Amino acid sequence: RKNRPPIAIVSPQFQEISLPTTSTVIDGSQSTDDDKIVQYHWEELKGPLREEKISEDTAILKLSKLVPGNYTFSLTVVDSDGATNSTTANLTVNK
Amino acid sequence: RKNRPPIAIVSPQFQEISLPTTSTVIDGSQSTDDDKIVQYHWEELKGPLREEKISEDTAILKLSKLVPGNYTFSLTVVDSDGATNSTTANLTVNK
Amino acid sequence: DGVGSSSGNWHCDSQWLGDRVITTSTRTWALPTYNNHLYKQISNSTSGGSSNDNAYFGYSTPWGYFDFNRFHCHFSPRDWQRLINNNWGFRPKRLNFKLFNIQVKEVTDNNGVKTIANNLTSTVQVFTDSDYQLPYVLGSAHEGCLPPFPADVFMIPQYGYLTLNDGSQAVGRSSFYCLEYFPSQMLRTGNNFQFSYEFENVPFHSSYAHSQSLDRLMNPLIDQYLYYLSKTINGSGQNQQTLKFSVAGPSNMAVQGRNYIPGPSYRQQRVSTTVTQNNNSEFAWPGASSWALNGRNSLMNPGPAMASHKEGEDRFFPLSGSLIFGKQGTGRDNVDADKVMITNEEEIKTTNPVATESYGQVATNHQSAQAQAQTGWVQNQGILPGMVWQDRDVYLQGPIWAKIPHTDGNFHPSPLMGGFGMKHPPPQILIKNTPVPADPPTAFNKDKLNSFITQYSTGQVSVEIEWELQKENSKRWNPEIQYTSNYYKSNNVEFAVNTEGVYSEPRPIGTRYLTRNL
Amino acid sequence: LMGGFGMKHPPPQILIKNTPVPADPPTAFNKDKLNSFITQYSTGQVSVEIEWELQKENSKRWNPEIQYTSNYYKSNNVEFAVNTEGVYSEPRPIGTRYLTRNL
Amino acid sequence: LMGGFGMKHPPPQILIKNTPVPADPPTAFNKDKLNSFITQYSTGQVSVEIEWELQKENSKRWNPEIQYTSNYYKSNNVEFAVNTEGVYSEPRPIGTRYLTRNL
Amino acid sequence: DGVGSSSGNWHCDSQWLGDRVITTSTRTWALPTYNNHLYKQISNSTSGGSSNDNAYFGYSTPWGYFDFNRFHCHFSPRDWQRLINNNWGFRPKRLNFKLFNIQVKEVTDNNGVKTIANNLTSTVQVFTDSDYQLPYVLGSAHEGCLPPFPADVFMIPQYGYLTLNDGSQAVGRSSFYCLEYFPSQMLRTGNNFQFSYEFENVPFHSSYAHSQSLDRLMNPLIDQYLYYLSKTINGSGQNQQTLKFSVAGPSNMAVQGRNYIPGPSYRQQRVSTTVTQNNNSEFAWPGASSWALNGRNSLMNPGPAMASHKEGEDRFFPLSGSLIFGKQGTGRDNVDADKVMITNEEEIKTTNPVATESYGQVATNHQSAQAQAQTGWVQNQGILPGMVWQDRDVYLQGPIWAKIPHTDGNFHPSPLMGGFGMKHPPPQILIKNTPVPADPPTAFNKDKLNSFITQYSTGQVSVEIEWELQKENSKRWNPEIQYTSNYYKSNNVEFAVNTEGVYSEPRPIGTRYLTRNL
Repeated sequence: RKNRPPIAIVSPQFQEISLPTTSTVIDGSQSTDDDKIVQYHWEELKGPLREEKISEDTAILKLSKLVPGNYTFSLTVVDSDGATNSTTANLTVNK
Repeated sequence: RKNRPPIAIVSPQFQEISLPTTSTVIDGSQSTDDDKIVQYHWEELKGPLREEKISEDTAILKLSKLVPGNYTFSLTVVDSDGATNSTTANLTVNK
Repeated sequence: DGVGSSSGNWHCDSQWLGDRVITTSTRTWALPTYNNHLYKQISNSTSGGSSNDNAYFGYSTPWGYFDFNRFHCHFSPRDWQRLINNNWGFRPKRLNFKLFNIQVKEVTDNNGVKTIANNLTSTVQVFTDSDYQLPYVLGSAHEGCLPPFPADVFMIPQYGYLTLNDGSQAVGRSSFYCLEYFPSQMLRTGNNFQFSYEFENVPFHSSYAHSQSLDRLMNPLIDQYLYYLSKTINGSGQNQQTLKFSVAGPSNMAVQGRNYIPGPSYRQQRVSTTVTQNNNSEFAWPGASSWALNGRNSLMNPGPAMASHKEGEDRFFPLSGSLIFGKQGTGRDNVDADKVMITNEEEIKTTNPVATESYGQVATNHQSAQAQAQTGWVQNQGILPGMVWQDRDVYLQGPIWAKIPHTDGNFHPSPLMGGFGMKHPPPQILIKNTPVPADPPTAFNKDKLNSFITQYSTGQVSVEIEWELQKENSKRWNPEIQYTSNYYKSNNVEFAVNTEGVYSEPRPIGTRYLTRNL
Repeated sequence: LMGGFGMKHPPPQILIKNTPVPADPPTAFNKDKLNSFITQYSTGQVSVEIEWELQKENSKRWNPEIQYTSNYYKSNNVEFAVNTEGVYSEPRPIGTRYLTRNL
Repeated sequence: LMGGFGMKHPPPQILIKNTPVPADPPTAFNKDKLNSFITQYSTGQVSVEIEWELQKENSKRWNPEIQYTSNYYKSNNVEFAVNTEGVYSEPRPIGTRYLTRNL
Repeated sequence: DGVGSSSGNWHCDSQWLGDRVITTSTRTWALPTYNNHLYKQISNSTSGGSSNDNAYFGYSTPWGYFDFNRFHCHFSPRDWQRLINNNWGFRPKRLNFKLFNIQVKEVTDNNGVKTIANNLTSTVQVFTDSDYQLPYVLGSAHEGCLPPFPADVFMIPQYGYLTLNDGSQAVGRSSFYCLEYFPSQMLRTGNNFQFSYEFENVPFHSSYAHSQSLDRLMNPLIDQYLYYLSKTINGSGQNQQTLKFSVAGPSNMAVQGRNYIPGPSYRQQRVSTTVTQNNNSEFAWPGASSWALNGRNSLMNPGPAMASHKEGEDRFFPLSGSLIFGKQGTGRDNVDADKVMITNEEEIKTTNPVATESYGQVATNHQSAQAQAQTGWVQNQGILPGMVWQDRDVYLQGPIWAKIPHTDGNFHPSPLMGGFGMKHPPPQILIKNTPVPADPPTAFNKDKLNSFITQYSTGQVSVEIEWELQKENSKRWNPEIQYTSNYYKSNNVEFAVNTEGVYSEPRPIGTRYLTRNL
């Protein structure tokens, strides 16, 4: 009933890491909602061609086997009543 | 669940009456069903043109202001699950 | 206490004392195995399909029951004559039910010829529902009572009960009662069951007629000191209107003031035993007086105690307002009018309205110079202050008591079929042959055993009710009407067996013979 | 007819009134009744304690009866409890006829 | 782990056996154990009565609790009762955890 | 008993006896009017919106409460020094709570300037939840306790409670508790409230350190009579495999057999107070040890009692496995590491595993001629037989007790935050200013009165707990470590007020100072 749309809060807006440590994390479990979030959706936009894409549904994003490049991920949260809110997260990996 | 269709039982199959006593009765409340009848429907077929038609929904049919002629009524019963059964009832009124 | 020693003697006497009668009664019963030891739900869906009025839902238990709720289970015809010719009333005080000489038989039809053997180690379990935690099917005027005649054996009825339904389907609050959830009593061939019961404080049955009408309760020689509006116009002209009051007295007994009025009415249809005086149409159900409950109609049958007919017209009986009994050897489907016994309730015409006539007139408008005095008919009349009525008669074949339904209220809870209405009537005595499995498999099987030994039970049953009596003390001079066996030669003695040994009750005997003025 | 217990002698009417306090009578006598009172009100606590007898159930019914339950399904407000404004609401009329007793 | 009360000394195992009845021993002695028995079975009644202690509820909870009710809606068969064939069926597993108790 | 006679004196002593200490403590409180006398449901929806982990649903009552569930509400720093330097343990025996010198004030801001008057006829109602029928919000390590310093006044916290939820919404079994449905005690300015409470039989707090490690529990001179597999290959060749067992003794103390093993572990993340030694990423929440309950994660904080760090590395603390207190005048949002007090739990490194290290190794395959002996790490280890651990320390600022949740079972119910776990802890003392309506309309209005007199209450509160003590009797020769106030000139005396009169506790004082060998 007259629910406010959720808010997606990615803790690391600009994630920075080098090539040796590819396994990084982007936290989206801090995203708030007036009731509760039924689905966290992670999708990449600027991700360079690699072994695999990302479409994980975990609230906290675990990354692996990164290659050098610039990554851009958008977190989509879903209210219990269907309202959505998508915010973007950036990750730059060095040579 | 696998309900048997109802059975419409009109007590007077051939109702006979003269012109002085027009108010007659056709009993359809004896119609049986495996569960219960949700609607008794009375409709006339051979009824000569008169002041009014009949489409009553009472189980027991009350008639009035008859005119001489031959009447034919069909009683439609409805099972709780939608099954129907229509049987006819006859009434001849004398001069 | 053993197999070869009887567990009770045959007492069937009836001893009349100074102010009470103690009618003992013993019978032999035969209890079959019902439902094959199963509980089954029963509905109009099971029975092939019934109308909305006859829709029902219930369960049929494997239990029999004992029902001595008819007056001939205790009173011989001569005892009934003694009771009704000499007393102004009676009521039961206490009963003593005994169940003895039990003997369970085992029948084997293995070869095509049945061989009823004796099962000494098998039991029958009987319990009495003395807290009234079960549906009370007694007082429904059912069959299976102890027979009227002591000599014949009777088969114990099956115990089933109805509950709430929406059609054939069970609503959520429709109870299911397991009768194995009651502490029973397991009786072998050497055991016996007995219990005692103290009847309620029910009023005496009005075992008398009234020798005085309700409207003729007055001195026919003195006139009242009250006036009544005799005339409203003093002539035949146009503008001749007056109010002429005349004293109401013996000359005009109809209009004079009265303190009490006849009992409540609920009109029935007047059907005549001379079929040429009835209508040519089928008015049996359509012309009947019914009452609706949760949508589905149900016949009155018999409804409030009203006089059956006016004086002089014995043929007319209310369409459903009288108890109809069956003669000996009468079928149960569309028997002729000469094979049933329709009980007249005319002894109460002094206080009660005629069942086939309206209660009276009532004014239905304000008359003025322009509107005539318009008055209507009162087909049904509920209770009013000052109403006096009299309850329905009890008959030798009729019910004795009934259970007043547990409700937040009731009015005058005497059963409409006659008898004594009790909050706590004699408890239901429920008996069942304990199942005996035939042969369990040598390997375990979780399923409930379905192969039982086919066996039945038989024995004696003794009920003894002590009835209080209300002796007559009247200063009436001339002889009263009394029940007599007519002295005229006949092929068979009435209320006795014929050449085939079948005992027949030839008429319904009421109780209202002695007269008591209002 | 509205439900309840009809009594010839029901609980007595408890009648309470703030006793009038005149403001200022004139310094010269005036036969008229005093019409200028001090405007004042009263407050306090009130405690009523009724002892109800009960009629316990003893039925041999096998299957469960219908009973009044608070439905377990998520809702904005707990029923029969205050909402975010602190206003207490009774969300339905609760009868008494739930247990079944045969006639 | 299946639920219930774990006891060092639970109710003892009640073990029952039909005592063997030989059919016909030979008229001449035979050392071997008798193998021809009368085929027979046994039947009777059995009564067990357990007395359970109870822990009554005393909670200051305001709103109604969740309670086990038989749903009031028309159905072919009363649940927890026999059907037209007389076979008794338990239609669901009923737990015990209905009343609420805070930690 | 009147307005002008005090209802209780100020007792704030602390008398040390032969085997117990009776720490009395009195404070002045100020109880405002909460919620404007209203009960309101509170949720993350009300609070603007929270994540799935922080979702909640509950009610905020207009009731205050008294919470003396911190150790400095009773013990002065000198009393704490006496307790911990001299005793091997302590436990509370009984308390005596008194609430006196009540005085309800009425404030009027009609002209823009507030005028706090005195309302003598208005009451405050206080009750103690001694049957534990309410949610127990004490033991949650909340604020609003009696202040550490006797001189300052404190404001009584609001009493709210959480219940079950599916997001912000109430599931059907989420209870609502009206605290007016409890028999309270209505106190005017001349009344007082007091109650006594007897603590449970809780074990003594291990107010000592261990002067002996768990793995060094043995004679360092004699060797065991047990053998251990020393060598598995007798050389460096290819097919050289043997089983050479050598006796385990003082030479190799690591491998010799032991009867008991360190307590359970649940690993934390090792974060260093030297921020240049941490990772450059935000590992605060993602790298934390949580436990999931009905889907939503919640931080361990602090979890099982484990040693904080190995010997020699004081900087490292577990990410959430230690109690962190705030210094005086410290904000509540992202304060620097030098404004908080992180409590070390290294006194229990003798028995407990290090919070930031794995419990140990475990073999994770069957080695054969083809597969090497592969072994894994045990990050978290539940209870095993023979495990010995030691509970978390209680601190001067830390909690005293907690209520063991009513469940079908628990293991070692000592609170993970330190203290004494009781099934029946000191009851919640709930106090509320009774509403006083301002002016009802002269005409009846069915609505509940919403205009109240704005008023607050104040008074004194006295709690006196009697603690049992466990005296030291050790044959240790050299002096023990004891808590001393360092003798070196400083601007302010520690544990005392500064020039502004604000009392500051400069460090968290534990209890484990005296040593007791295993």
